[PDB]
Amino acid sequence: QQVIKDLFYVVPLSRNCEKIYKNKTHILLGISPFNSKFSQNYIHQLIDWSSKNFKNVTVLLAGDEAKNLLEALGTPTTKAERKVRKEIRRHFRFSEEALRKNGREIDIYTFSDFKNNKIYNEVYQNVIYYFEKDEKFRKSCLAMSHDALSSAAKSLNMEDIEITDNMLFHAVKYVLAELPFFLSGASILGYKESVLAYHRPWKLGEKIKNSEFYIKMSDNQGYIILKQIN
Ligand SMILES: CCCC[C@H](O)CO
Repeated sequence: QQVIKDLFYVVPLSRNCEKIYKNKTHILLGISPFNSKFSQNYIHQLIDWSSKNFKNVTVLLAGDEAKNLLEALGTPTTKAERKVRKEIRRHFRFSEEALRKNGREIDIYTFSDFKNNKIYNEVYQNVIYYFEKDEKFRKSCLAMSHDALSSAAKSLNMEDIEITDNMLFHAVKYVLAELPFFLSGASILGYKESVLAYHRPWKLGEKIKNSEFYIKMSDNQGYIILKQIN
């Protein structure tokens, strides 16, 4: 079906991201936890479209720091850990279904699956260094934390909770743990090049692409926004 091939219109972060996208080497599908967008049918659309368009497809699920999102919203730690595991198992099941249907390898990971990967750890250490040492970079990281907390609360019916600094700093551990895949996902995984794909703009990525930080995306790493249009 060519309806499936055209299921999404692609908006690249940069012209470099567009070239990586048009190379079609690899797409990494970012599945956010505690986000109403990622229903079973949406995850199916993502993988159906990706399987018809890219040579290699990988799905990225949230790792352990996803519990920090729930904690910052009040959830006690063991209930939060339990709900993360249920959320991740749900994402995995829906992702596995669609990949199996497309005759694709079940290439699904969490961002916590790479603690013995040198690329992940070195990029993570760079992210932490500049979070601590560059207030400009820290401010952008905390804004990403705000976005993740706002989206979680709305999807869990908690827009009545004010978002404080200590909430932001607790949740930003989620942001820092996922960012190495924004910056170097292809090199972490072992592909020549890759685009991380998501449905919302990445404003910190726009600043990185404007040369505003010592933090850089890898030359073989891009970011694309997927939109659906009639
Ligand atoms: C599991 C990490 C999700 C990545 C998405 O782009 C949202 O951060």
